[PDB]
Amino acid sequence: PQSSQVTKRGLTDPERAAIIAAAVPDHALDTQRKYHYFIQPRWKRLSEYEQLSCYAQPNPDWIAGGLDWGDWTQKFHGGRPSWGNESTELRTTDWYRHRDPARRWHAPYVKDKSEEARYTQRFLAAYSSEGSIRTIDAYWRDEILNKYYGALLYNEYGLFNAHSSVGRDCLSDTIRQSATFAGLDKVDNAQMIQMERLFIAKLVPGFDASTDVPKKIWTTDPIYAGARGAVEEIWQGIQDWNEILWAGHAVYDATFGQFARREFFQRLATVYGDTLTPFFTAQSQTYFQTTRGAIEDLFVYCLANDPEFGAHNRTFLNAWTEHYLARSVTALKDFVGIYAKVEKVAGATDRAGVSEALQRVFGDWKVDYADKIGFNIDVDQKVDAVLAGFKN
Amino acid sequence: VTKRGLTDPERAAIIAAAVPDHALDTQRKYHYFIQPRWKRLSEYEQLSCYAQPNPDWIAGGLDWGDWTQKFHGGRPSWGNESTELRTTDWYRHRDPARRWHAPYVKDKSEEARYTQRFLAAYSSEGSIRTIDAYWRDEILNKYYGALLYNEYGLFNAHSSVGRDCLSDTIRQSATFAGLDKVDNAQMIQMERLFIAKLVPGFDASTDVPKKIWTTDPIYAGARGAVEEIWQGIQDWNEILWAGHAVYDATFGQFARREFFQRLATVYGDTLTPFFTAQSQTYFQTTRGAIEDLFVYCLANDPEFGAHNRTFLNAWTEHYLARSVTALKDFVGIYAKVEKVAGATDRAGVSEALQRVFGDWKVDYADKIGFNIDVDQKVDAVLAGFKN
Amino acid sequence: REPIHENSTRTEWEGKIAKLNSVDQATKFIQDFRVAYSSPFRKSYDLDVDYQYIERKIEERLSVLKTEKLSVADLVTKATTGEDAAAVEAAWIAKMKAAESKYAAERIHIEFRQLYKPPVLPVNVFLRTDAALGTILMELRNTDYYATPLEGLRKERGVKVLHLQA
Amino acid sequence: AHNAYNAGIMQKTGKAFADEFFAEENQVVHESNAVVLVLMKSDEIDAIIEDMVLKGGKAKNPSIVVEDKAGFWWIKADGAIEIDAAEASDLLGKPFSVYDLLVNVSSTVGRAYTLGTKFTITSELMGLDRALT
Amino acid sequence: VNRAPVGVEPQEVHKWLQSFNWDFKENRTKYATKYHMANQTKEQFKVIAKEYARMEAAKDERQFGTLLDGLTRLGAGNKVHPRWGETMKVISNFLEVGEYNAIAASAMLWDSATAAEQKNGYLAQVLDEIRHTHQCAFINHYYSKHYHDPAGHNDARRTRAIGPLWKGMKRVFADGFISGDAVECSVNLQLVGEACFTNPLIVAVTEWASANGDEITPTVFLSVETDELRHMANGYQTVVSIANDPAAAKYLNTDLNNAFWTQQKYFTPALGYLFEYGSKFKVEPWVKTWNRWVYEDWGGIWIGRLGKYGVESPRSLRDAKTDAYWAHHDLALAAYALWPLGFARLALPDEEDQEWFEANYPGWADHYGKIYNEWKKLGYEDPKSGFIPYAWLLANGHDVYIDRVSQVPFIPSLAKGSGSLRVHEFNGKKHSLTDDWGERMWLSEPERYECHNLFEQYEGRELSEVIAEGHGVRSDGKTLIAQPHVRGDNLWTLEDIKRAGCVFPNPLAKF
Amino acid sequence: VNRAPVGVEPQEVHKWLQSFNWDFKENRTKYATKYHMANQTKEQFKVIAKEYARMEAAKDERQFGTLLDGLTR
Ligand SMILES: [Fe+3]
Ligand SMILES: [Fe+3]
Repeated sequence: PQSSQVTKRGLTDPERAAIIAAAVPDHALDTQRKYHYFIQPRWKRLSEYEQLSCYAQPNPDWIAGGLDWGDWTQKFHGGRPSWGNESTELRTTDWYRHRDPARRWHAPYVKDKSEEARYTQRFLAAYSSEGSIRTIDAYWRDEILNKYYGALLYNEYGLFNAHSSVGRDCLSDTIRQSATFAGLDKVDNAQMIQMERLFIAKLVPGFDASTDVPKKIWTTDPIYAGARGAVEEIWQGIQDWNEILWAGHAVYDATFGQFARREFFQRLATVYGDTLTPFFTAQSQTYFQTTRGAIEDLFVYCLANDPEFGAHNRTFLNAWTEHYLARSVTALKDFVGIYAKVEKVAGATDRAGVSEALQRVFGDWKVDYADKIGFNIDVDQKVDAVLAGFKN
Repeated sequence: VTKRGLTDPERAAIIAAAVPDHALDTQRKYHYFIQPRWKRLSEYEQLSCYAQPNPDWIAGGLDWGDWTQKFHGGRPSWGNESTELRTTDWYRHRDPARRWHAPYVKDKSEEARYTQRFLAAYSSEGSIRTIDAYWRDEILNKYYGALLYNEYGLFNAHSSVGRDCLSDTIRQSATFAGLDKVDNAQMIQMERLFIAKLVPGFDASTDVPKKIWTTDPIYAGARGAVEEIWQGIQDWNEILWAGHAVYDATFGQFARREFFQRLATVYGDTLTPFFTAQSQTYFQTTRGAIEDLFVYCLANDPEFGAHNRTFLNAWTEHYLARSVTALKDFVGIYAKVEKVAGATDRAGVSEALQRVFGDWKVDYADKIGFNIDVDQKVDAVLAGFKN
Repeated sequence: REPIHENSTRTEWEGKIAKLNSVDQATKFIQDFRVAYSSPFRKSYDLDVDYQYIERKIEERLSVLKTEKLSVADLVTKATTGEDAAAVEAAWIAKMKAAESKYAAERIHIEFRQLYKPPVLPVNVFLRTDAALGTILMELRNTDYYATPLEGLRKERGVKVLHLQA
Repeated sequence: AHNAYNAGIMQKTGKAFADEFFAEENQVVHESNAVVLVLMKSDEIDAIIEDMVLKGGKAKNPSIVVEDKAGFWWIKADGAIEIDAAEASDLLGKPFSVYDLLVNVSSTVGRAYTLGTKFTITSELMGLDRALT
Repeated sequence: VNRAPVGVEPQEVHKWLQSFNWDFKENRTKYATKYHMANQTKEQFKVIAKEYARMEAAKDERQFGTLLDGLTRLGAGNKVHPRWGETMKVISNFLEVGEYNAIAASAMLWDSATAAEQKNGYLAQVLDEIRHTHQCAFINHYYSKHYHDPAGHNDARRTRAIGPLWKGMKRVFADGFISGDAVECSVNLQLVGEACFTNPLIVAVTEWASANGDEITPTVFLSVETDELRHMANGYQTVVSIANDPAAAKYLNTDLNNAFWTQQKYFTPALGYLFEYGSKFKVEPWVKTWNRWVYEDWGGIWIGRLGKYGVESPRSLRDAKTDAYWAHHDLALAAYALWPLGFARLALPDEEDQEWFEANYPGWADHYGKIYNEWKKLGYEDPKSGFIPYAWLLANGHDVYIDRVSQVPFIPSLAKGSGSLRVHEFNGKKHSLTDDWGERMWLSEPERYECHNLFEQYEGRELSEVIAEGHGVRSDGKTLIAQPHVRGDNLWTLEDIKRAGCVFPNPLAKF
Repeated sequence: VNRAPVGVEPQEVHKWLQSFNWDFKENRTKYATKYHMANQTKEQFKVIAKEYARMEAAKDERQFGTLLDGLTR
């Protein structure tokens, strides 16, 4: 036996079940059986995402959209509130208007990530079994991938680390989720680049999976130099969470990361007969699109189109956009010099191909973001400013 | 309404009074008498093995007596006359992946959902602008579409195997292989339909692929081989050996991996490799089970080794001749693409053929005594190549 | 009294707020309001349960008045009283460093928070200075926490005891 | 004996509990070297407890006490408690890693760490008196 | 090339995580702090994004499978005693807000870190606490779907601000984890809040819920507890990192003592009240559980064995032990005295409960049972009598005060626990304090505690006005959510409270 | 090019399933039978190898979770 008396469950014990059945009333005391019926639905009818997420954070009335009353019970030394309007420059009538277009809460999110992980494991096993690594370009494998694809992960890590201030100072519950998910996407991208490098090392003898050479290239080589600076200016330069999200996901990322991952590695990997990099660039692109949807919904709809604080927010958005676009151009101009380390291919490596890729990236950015907030941009000027650093 | 016996007080009291206090048997392992292939018994073997009621006059049976109802004329429901190969135990085959219904459907659902998400993202980014015009207009629209008919024929080849198999794990393996083949075909069309949806002026109809499959000489010989497997033969062991071990592992491997994937990468395609990776994974998974069934169980039987090996060698030589003819007919497609050094010239094709034939020689032929030299086959195939 | 969310005190104050049309006048108004009613050392407690809402309204009005008569450089690197943001931070850091007692450092911190708080000062400049001052303040207050007896602590703070249960 | 759920004061009620609770010597925290592990009650956990904890762990550690609660198992022991995921995988007949075991594990009062495929818990201070590997 | 099927396990990827960080000039924390974390620190649990997602997916599957299949088919919604449902109404919501604020504390801890593994471990916690919040919301949703009293389960996030206990919960969870030093928040959330209080909370809730016929809470709560195992590992890891620095030895003991006192001052009175006074079948007295899980387990294994570094038993253990035995009762008296201000139904103890209380707590009868019987004799339940215990307490000389620091109701005349009433005047304002540690905290840093108590906000306002403004009525618009009994008939309305004529008197004005 | 998020529904794939078969001389049944089936017969409940997997996976997860966690406790 045991010292503690065994507890008899009331669901199955006869006497306890009889007593409970006697106590329970025979009719319901209320008719409203909808969880949080007072939440305003964005779409036609309330969704489980809205019911579970909205109004989680207890906010006083003096913060826009609050319900509780009174000051905070405990504050920082000197009197700084736990949450307040002093943590950002943008104003709004309600902070609870943001809804994720993907309607993501924890369970579907983790389910999709687990799916991707297991599929990746199966694909790696099959690829190793069939021995497809033989039909690869040797120079591209041992001189470009191991030296620069392993250096891009530091950019990924910096962009991931930039999200802690946004996660702590954010003033709504729906936005706190989107930022956390975005940050998790970035760190997952970095861990794939590392996993792909390790997997390649495990097949071809003489391949080094250490991060010493990529770290040295990231911190010393001029090619990434300018880009590095930009990351620092986002990591520790600023503390406004709105500015951090706008600079790291709508200006710097959408141009530089798109050009680096899609227009250079993904395309030239196919051109030079590599069948492994696209499998990871596809996941990176999917994560970027998912994050882009939420960022666009948050900024274009809720803030830049506020009924009363429209122009006030637009002014700050333009002021940040011009500065960070200048920084991103300088990074792209510094980076575009990598084209001298690859064999010439007509239409993909010459000046015309680079110009076409830059025009595509800048036109996509102008359509997606700049036209929504009223920013004025001329692609030709940005394109030839970037190509000024291209060597023939 | 209905009074359940778990929550109703009086019924629960009666049931508790009736149930004894101590267990009557100390063996709680389901089907403890099954011989375990690995160190310990697994759920796969417990749920799968010995599910088919077989009499003693079928090798490794447990029951006794004849079948209750037979086909008109006394043909038995399951007999020893449905195959040429012999063995002392038909319950020895085990899937190396230990696949039963739940893990298999879980994996397939995972792949389907990931494919949907990737397609949505790719459509959103509009990455189709970098595709080559010639590669997208002619090759993918016509020959990639024609390949699905080969896939569909190989899929239909498994119908007789399920009804005649004399075991219970072989049936699962064959059904899973057939489902993988039909999944490959449906994707080739899904990819074609998606491409049609994105780029205007692209036709998703199957009329041109069907025309090319049934009339164009390039696939002509290959088509014949498929028919030879679909309705030419009825022995299920021979069907599985010809369809998977010989014809597929050479012709389908060369077509899917050495031509479409490699040239798609070379010509700047970012869509086709994603779809071909799933086909490669399915092929590897099927190959593991087929190798386990044919090498460990039949070709290495302690009583019927040479007997099985003779038939295996005969079938291998016949269907290898058929596959070589199909490859020689197919290798004539290299004249419709732009010349690229090391990929389209004679050296690249020769290297690819040597790689494929060496891989076959290592994986299947050396396990059953078959003798093959790669240089001769390569020369025979390249004799139909237009320099 | 009056309902929590809708009281005349708020209507009156909003009505008198609405007639502001210059940056300097709004800055003087917000500084006076913050000094009068927004500290433990406040002059009056009559507006206790409504001062934060009024402060929010004043902040919104001042922010709207800005971004209409100021340049981008003024909005970013210049305080709203016409002084450069960087100097202010250095001067107040030096003032806090020169402090010698735990009762003067808190006064300096409270005065700085009352005077230069957004939208008067840029957000990044404020947050950095606030963290820097808080570090020193914490370091000073957490030394010999349990050394002082309770009666001596009451005498030092300056409170007067009304009721004291046995 | 001393690792039971109701040991020492717990066995006293009424005025006895009242007087010993407010005793002078009981006002200071006393150091203990035991470990407490609460495991969620499921199909696998039942198998692990019945086949491993109560068979092997008892042989290695004779001071392990297992208590059956309403919906979880309460295990109090001295020294350390170690479980190997490979043995569980062999026993259950299905693939099973340390992560799958961590899924079920509910709570711990001591220092717990996973090394390779082995999940262990101990009273020993790690980092302070032993370098983690 | 060798052709053999190989893969990459998470261990190899995690082995290279330490070198992901590069150092530059401006690599510093963004918040005020007094300690300096170590540059290199190992991680006990090796997890990456993929593995974490897989584990969380597994758990979510079975839990949501069993909850939406098994109990739904068995009809377990209407097999719970009403008192336990009323208790769950409060417990689930409070736990949800605690988890939500734990999300923000971990991010501040993630921000304050300096090693990659620490950031990974903090990032994992951020993701988990989000999961825990969603799970508590799901418990409330399921109860709203199938229970026989939907009211109070579907709109708890709006009507919870009226009650007095809310303010205290916000101090120990809403503000106790995201204010002060980054480390202060660590010790307050991991070393104490998670490793000393949630353990007994989750296990005792699962035990009592099973004893009372509940099956959703055992299912979901036990899942939440699994993630916590790692959380404590992260808490231990940061403790050692800041250790061996000259600053730690001067502040860590004070930080630990303050965190322990702040947390205990609220959970000790609340949890005991919610357990003993809110259930039909009782497992064991609350003081025994407190001794088992707090004094002997946490103190004997965590605080005791940390003698190595400079950690000593907290100096306020004697007061906590004294308050463990009578505080739950003292708080329950005040909670019963102000039933209309809550959002759950309450029931007075009956003869069996009175006998149990007298047997387990000697002296309970003559002090509390007499008051309860008087209250029952004067129509505490029937709507017509028009009797509210607050008026009785005011007319009989007793008063209710709220501590400015802890925000906990206190009745000096009818209290047997530790503490006493002190009134101070500062800058023309009157403050009330109930203990020495709170008084010292308020005297040292008076700028942190400036919250408004319940009586100042509702001064000179009749009860029916306040309740109606706070949306504390049922669907019909005239029946209160909170009732003085758990029966299905004779429910109070707004007219009954209007006929009661209560008005808040501002008790501090008499001095 | 049009950049809008679109996908391929299984209906569209199932629409073209009729044309996957081609005829030849020996395209006949293998077993003995007395009947001949029509060559132009439609089928209700159109499905492919993906919808079936998704539905079966959902059902299996629901029942295996309940069986292995609730009734066991
Ligand atoms: Fe938690
Ligand atoms: Fe936690």
